[PDB]
Amino acid sequence: QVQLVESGGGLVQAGDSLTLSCAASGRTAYRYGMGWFRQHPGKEREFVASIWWTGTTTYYADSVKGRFTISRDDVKNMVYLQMNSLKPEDTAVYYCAAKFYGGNSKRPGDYAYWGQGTQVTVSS
Amino acid sequence: VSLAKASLWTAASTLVKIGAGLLVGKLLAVSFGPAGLGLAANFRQLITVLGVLAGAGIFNGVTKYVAQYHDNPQQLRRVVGTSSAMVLGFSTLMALVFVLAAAPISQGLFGNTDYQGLVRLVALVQMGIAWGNLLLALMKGFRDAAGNALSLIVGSLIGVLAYYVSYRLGGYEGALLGLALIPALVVIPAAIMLIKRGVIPLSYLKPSWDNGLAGQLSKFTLMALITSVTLPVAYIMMRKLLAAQYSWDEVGIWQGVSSISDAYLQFITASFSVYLLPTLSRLTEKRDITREVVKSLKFVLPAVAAASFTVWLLRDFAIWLLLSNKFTAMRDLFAWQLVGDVLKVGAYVFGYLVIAKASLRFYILAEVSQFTLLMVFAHWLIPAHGALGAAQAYMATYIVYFSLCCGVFLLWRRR
Amino acid sequence: QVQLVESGGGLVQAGGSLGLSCAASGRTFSNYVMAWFRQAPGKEREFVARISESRGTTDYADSVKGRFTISRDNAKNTIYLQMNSLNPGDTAVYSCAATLPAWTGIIGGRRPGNYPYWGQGTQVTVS
Repeated sequence: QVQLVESGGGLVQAGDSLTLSCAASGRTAYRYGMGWFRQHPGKEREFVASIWWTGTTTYYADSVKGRFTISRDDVKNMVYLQMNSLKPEDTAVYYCAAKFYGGNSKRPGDYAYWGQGTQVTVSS
Repeated sequence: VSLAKASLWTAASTLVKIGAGLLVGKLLAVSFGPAGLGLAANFRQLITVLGVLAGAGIFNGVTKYVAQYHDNPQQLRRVVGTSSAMVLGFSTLMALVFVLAAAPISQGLFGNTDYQGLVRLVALVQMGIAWGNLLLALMKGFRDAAGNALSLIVGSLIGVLAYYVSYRLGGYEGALLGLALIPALVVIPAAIMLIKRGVIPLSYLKPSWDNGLAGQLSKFTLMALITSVTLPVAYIMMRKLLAAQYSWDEVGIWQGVSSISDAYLQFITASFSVYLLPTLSRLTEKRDITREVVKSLKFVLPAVAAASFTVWLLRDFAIWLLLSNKFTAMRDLFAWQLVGDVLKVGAYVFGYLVIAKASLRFYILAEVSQFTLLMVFAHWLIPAHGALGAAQAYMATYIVYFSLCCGVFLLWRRR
Repeated sequence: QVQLVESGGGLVQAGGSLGLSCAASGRTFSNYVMAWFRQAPGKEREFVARISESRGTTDYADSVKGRFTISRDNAKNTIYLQMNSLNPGDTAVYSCAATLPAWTGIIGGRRPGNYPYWGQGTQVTVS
């Protein structure tokens, strides 16, 4: 059992950067693989980036790799999604999800716990 | 001599050898950083291989036949004489190959040919590794745990000082030469201890050739060739699969907890060649053989279980000093790995009985069974659990392998 | 980690002059020990010059001393090699190398294996 809250996100121009933070609150949260998901109105949540529960390997979506970078701090139990070169297409509500001994799946159904979600809007 | 007395003496030499390796290892990482560590990975592996290859891999046979023919002085002289000629002859061929192929060897170890002079220097250093390991194999044949421990301890002290003087003079290449001198300089305290304890006359080391004995010692050369090919290949294809569905850093935490076991298990397994191998080699009947095996299992099983539970209780502390604290999730693989260590140690009892009987039939069957069991379990657990599965497949391998060793032993005992 | 690019190569008659430059990438360039190496066509690497990370202490090979001069510019992360009295025996591919003081030791400053970061090398031909 882990609680996930999201930080950051808001109105930002097109081309600059904007990072996020997912604070993991739970007992032995290092055993949970973390993943980032975003959603558009009408469509379902799509995969963005995840990390293995050991924190050794990372995964990225096809339209995400090279631009976004996901990191995790085990000491403070917080996940990050450093976004670079933002396009208006990246405008979505971003969620961080956790799974016990997971973090290698791109499907939202393979993640047990979810956050409330933060809003990211890219204009210009 | 006994299993308890030999284990305490070997534990002192293991404690010093481990502590000396951590001091040289940390000094290596601090002096040259990650660039010098990755550039020296292949060279360091060759030094470990030379600990067995430079003497043609007859050391287990030397201990077996010295213990078998310790009573007859004329036969014992032929054993040491043939072993001395086999070690001197093969190491000389190794020196010639290392000199002529100094450029290709340096290319295969470092990627360039700037280390030719070091390889040629290693051609002489490996002779000290071969002769030093032979003298230690002679003490093991007489179950001289104290003489073998005193040689390794004193050798560890001069090896640390030699590495210090070498790296301060030669820089990075001096440190590489110093890493090679650490196992080679054991020949100096071992030679002194062989004559101070008076168990073997120095004239017995005169090279002679008994044709029937050289062929018998060649059986252990094939054994060392099989054990250095069968299982290490399984781990190569294991880490290949582990690094195909995950990253190489996931392999790093798998090999990281394995290095944990490789160190602390020596407090139990290193005494097998000092006592169990020479003792089982002298026993002839199945009743006496079963007595030793059961007595050894009643000792190493609770001892390795108390040590494994102690390692699990200090897994957070052991991750700190022994390895770089990079992934805190490295603590979750200890529970599965230490269980497999307990049963692999128990399986080593039956394995060393195969050495004492020079049985090539049971040796190949043991290596093939461990190979098939590892590949079957890794093909099922690695792609799903990652490095945890690599440690889970290793545990399940020796759960079934130890049960297969016990079952095969029961049919062999009752014939 | 450390990238090195040589420049200034060319063809120069016997007894002429030529100057090489080696640009290093990355900070803490002043803490690195830099050196020049050459490789004649069909032969192994040969030490030429080396500049120390402190005192500006230099070291030159026997067949080079009195003719070549190595210098260091920490503000530009650049190593220079002023080659005077160029003989036909100096025709080789000159490459620069970077290393740390612990890699060189006391007497191991002329050995190419003590340098992990190497440059590609520029061609210098005499006569």
